[PDB]
Amino acid sequence: SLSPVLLGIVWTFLSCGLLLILFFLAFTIHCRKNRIVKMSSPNLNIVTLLGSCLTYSSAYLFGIQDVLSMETLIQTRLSMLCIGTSLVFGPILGKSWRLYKVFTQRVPDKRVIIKDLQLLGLVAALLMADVILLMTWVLTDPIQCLQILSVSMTVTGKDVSCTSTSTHFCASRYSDVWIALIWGCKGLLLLYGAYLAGLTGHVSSPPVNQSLTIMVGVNLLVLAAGLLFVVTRYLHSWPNLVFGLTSGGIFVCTTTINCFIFIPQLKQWKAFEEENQTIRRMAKYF
Amino acid sequence: SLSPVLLGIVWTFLSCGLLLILFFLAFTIHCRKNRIVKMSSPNLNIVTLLGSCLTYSSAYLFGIQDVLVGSSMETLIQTRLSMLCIGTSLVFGPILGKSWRLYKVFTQRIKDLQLLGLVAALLMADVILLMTWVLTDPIQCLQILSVSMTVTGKDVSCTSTSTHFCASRYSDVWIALIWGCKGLLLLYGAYLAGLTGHVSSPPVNQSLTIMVGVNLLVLAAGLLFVVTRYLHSWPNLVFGLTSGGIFVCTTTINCFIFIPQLKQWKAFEEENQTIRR
Amino acid sequence: SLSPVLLGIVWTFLSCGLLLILFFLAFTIHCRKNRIVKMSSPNLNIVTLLGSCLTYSSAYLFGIQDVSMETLIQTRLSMLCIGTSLVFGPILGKSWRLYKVFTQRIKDLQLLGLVAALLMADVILLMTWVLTDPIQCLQILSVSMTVTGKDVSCTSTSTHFCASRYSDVWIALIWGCKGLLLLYGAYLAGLTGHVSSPPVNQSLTIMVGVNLLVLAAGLLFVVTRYLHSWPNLVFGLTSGGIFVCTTTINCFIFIPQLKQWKAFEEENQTIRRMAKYF
Amino acid sequence: SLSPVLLGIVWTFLSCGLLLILFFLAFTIHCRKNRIVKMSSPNLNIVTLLGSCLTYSSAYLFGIQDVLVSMETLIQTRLSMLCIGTSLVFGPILGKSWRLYKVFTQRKDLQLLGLVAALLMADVILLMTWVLTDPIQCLQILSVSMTVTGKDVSCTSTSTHFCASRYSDVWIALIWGCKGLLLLYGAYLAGLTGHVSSPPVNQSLTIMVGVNLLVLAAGLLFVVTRYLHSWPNLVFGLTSGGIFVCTTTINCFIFIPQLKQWKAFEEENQTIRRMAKYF
Ligand SMILES: CCCCCC/C=C/CCCCCCCC(=O)OC[C@H](COP(=O)([O-])OCC[N+](C)(C)C)OC(=O)CCCCCCCCCCCCCCCCC
Ligand SMILES: CCCCCC/C=C/CCCCCCCC(=O)OC[C@H](COP(=O)([O-])OCC[N+](C)(C)C)OC(=O)CCCCCCCCCCCCCCCCC
Ligand SMILES: CCCCCC/C=C/CCCCCCCC(=O)OC[C@H](COP(=O)([O-])OCC[N+](C)(C)C)OC(=O)CCCCCCCCCCCCCCCCC
Ligand SMILES: CCCCCC/C=C/CCCCCCCC(=O)OC[C@H](COP(=O)([O-])OCC[N+](C)(C)C)OC(=O)CCCCCCCCCCCCCCCCC
Repeated sequence: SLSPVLLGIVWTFLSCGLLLILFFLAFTIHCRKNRIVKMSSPNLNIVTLLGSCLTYSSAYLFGIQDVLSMETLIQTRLSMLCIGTSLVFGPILGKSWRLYKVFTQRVPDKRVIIKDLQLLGLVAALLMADVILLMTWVLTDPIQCLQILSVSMTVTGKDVSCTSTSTHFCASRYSDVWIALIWGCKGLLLLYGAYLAGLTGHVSSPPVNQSLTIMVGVNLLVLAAGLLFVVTRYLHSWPNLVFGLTSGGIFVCTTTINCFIFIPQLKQWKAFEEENQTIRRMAKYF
Repeated sequence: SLSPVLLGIVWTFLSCGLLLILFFLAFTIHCRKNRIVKMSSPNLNIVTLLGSCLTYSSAYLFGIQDVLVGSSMETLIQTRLSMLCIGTSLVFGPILGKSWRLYKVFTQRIKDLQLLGLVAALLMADVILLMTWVLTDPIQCLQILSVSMTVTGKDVSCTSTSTHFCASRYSDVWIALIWGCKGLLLLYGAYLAGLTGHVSSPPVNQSLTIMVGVNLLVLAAGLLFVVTRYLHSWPNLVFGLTSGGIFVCTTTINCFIFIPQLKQWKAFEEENQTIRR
Repeated sequence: SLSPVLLGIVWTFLSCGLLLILFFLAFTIHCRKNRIVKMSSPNLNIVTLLGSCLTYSSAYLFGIQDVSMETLIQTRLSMLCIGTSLVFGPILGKSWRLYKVFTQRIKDLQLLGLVAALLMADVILLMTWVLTDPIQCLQILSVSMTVTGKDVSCTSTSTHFCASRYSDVWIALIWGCKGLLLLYGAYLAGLTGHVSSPPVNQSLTIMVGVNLLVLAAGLLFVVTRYLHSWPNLVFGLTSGGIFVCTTTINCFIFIPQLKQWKAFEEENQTIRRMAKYF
Repeated sequence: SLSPVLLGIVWTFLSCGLLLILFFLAFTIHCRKNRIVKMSSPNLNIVTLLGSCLTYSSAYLFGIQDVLVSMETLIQTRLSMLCIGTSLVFGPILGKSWRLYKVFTQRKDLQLLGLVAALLMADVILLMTWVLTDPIQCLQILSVSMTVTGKDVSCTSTSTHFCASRYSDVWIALIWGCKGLLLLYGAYLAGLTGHVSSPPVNQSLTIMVGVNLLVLAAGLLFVVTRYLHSWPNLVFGLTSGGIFVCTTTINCFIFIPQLKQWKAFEEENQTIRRMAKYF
């Protein structure tokens, strides 16, 4: 079905990205008490990294074809993408909202319980929205792999033509409804994320400020989703191209998001440790 | 197939919206030199007014069936969709330009010419996409009658459907292109609205207008995409929903732009009258 | 020459102020690790409370009259200068750190080093004041014949005062350096204006403190210079000005922390009550 | 009395500064409708320049000595001119900063003129109270003082003639105090508008430089006037130099960016005009 060379290349790239995510997770857990890591949100960074792992896993699953049960495979690979995107992007919006609310306090500080509940609601409520949409899609209009043989007798204003096509595709009866819903909810939450990124545009440094990561992420996500919807819909007779493009889009988006989140943490951690070592040796020498 | 009552109600609502648009245009052209109107960029508002009237015109065009005088339904669909696209571009360009100017003035301080040039570039992108859509494949209407046997691996069903629709061969690709470029524009507009957050008063600060407009645009566009895709056997429902969405979005955006200007103008003039006496 | 009643009232007020300062010190030492206290730089608040203690001690020292007197006056004036520098340094450091983290991002050691340089400026000025010319007390008796060009008047005055030969130069120096510091502090308070909550944003406290500081310094300079034949008035006004300024600044620093802490632990207690109920 | 060379040099420098103020006034009035000038506050800049003129005029008066043998009113008017000139220089800048802060924090020249009118009325009532209650008197006193320490005794013979007020330090502390409170609020305003716009519109740097230079100059000149009355040339030169430096620095910081951004605008206009002529 799919060429072994493309499968090997995609598997290698996905495994390398997964190893990078594991290294970031190890850095976050081990250096959790460090000032550079602590001034970030390591507990939210964990959720982002689990979402990244889910996205890479779904990218792996996209390569299985003509093996399985196929309806459940498509349903679970797509649900994994949706939940992974929610888990990747919710924490970043929560961090931006926290940074915005910290630096715009007033006399009516409200209550810390309400602030914590709103922070939890900018993540868990989004995840629950995706969960209920996926449950409604699965229970109401599940993906069905059906084969149609059909003869079509179309006619234009003056020309008559006849076609006879047989195809084997897996999709829902009302697939565009669920597409418009999930695309729509993600787009509204990402518009609010862009608003939050703008509101906190120059409020702190890239390790704490998350405006650039949000903007790059939303733009890349819109581009990748727009491309992949179209190529999956129309270039269904190009299995290698569709698989490679889907894996590449998922890989690029996840890797760019995580690199933008974590590379500055590593840079400032190295700088802080170098400063500490310099002062330690200067004190020891004297 | 369109009920006269729905047509009458929709026409009256769109006419009232157009009269509101013309009132705002007269207000912003007559009272150009006033401080309240002048500080809100009266020249850039003309483009928004023209885009709004173009969108209302497209909403009118959505309500006629068959042919005008022996004409082509293809041309009607193409022209109303392109009118809607150009109108939304012209509505949302000036607001983003005003927000960008406010941001740049706030941060290490832009004439109207540069903003109009950026809006013109946006319009050129939309025009290029519309032109390549029209030339690469038109929206030709086809009569599709066919018989298909469905084999799910457990049951066999035969159906005979005679369907007529006006669409492109690859219509989802053009949908993806137009929606995607508009969505990138809206993402940058939301970023700009956040950047100019609580930077001035609402007459000068066009930040709530952007956030209301982008959300209304996304919601209406998704709803109407789905409804047109699937509920094509409900011409009255499709027409009413499309006209209602266009009217609601355009009127909300224009009111959010112009009600602060009008009330601040009234307050300023009343204060001047009190001072003079 | 000072009434016992005024002495007792002033000492009771200063002792209550010291008790309040010690209560704030206990609160900020015990509740070091709390979020509300930790986000308000508990290490830089110790320096402010120490400076407040020095200022209250100098206010106490202002009330003893007879017994050398030069060492007493120099001691209390230098204590006041050191205490006010220690009070106002940490607030400026906190505002500077808030500005730096807000504007494209500072350890406590760097801020304490800046405060140490600020203190060293005052130490240098006080040392050169004490060594160049001390505050020796002289009994001056003289006969003066005034000729204004239209009338002739004669007066004989026997006056005693403790001052330096060039006292206004040292005044203008100390006042000038403190005023430059206060102007930069007001600039910092403006920069970090409506940037965070009161316990973190030390902006109203800076403005109130500098305004009260200028007012009290001007009033007490004039009163000491001219109303020297009113010992009770001078003592009461000096002690009251010191007490009012110090107490106002420290209350503005610490009362927001106390109420936010009370709200925080009230919320925690409600959470624990809900957990126990289920 | 005073050396002719120092008098000539000080008069030359003050005249050059006054001509610079006149040039700035001509530029402000002539190009009052220009966009760069209009987005500034030319009506308030006129008040600043008039205050600068008063401050430059008082420096000339500080050089008149041993001529009006009349000397009390000369000192009173030269000092009142300084106080009013400082008020008129610094009030408009604070008003511009406050207007900029209020425009960009929302939920007009007449109002700012009223505010600076109140600011000047404060100085007017202080100066009137000083003149009416405790005016300057030029008095000559001869006296002998028997200074005795704890163990040492000495006698001195002093005969001096100085023009000063009886409670001079009271009025000093008052005027210094009110000015210092206004300068503290001005520094607060400069902080509030720290990075709100460009230097032509933003006035934070000019405010901070002005308040620092003003405090430093006033502190120096108080001490040298008090303790170096036997150095007439030194005190005259230092007072004139401080006044000149403060006024010139403040006015340059206000107006040089306007000239820069006006010349750049005119150059752009000329370039586009030439391009239009080409096509
Ligand atoms: C941070 C990293 C994560 C981001 C990765 C972005 C990559 C997305 C690629 C997956 C999307 C293309 C696949 C479409 C569905 C498909 O395979 O067809 C089966 C079918 C549709 O098939 P079909 O319609 O494409 O082909 C049949 C054509 N026919 C003519 C018959 C209709 O899927 C569905 O029925 C819809 C299920 C929706 C579930 C959610 C999809 C996954 C969500 C992941 C993106 C969400 C986040 C981004 C949103 C956008 C930004 C606001
Ligand atoms: C501020 C006011 C502006 C907001 C108004 C929002 C209202 C939109 C309603 C019109 C859109 C639905 C109609 C879709 C096309 C149609 O009718 O079918 C003909 C066809 C599609 O037909 P079809 O697919 O819908 O039905 C046939 C089904 N079949 C199975 C055969 C495929 O149109 C096209 O081919 C695509 C043309 C693209 C041109 C652009 C459309 C106008 C753009 C206006 C919105 C852009 C701005 C907002 C975007 C959202 C934010 C990112
Ligand atoms: C936060 C709490 C701190 C604020 C408390 C404010 C209270 C200040 C009261 C003390 C100042 C008045 C006493 C003056 C000296 C005196 O007593 O006479 C002895 C003498 C002067 O005597 P005399 O000149 O006043 O009387 C003699 C008159 N005769 C005619 C002879 C000249 O002292 C000196 O010689 C100068 C000593 C300078 C040392 C520094 C003084 C203490 C500084 C404390 C304030 C600094 C911070 C604020 C600065 C202002 C804002 C920028
Ligand atoms: C922006 C441009 C303006 C800035 C120019 C700054 C320069 C100031 C120099 C003038 C001040 C020194 C002269 C003092 C008075 C004098 O000459 O002696 C006669 C006398 C004092 O004499 P004497 O005490 O110096 O000498 C006699 C000594 N004896 C022992 C006898 C007392 O003046 C007075 O009586 C007081 C009158 C007060 C009127 C106001 C003075 C002018 C105000 C100008 C500055 C205001 C703005 C800055 C304020 C500070 C910042 C917050």
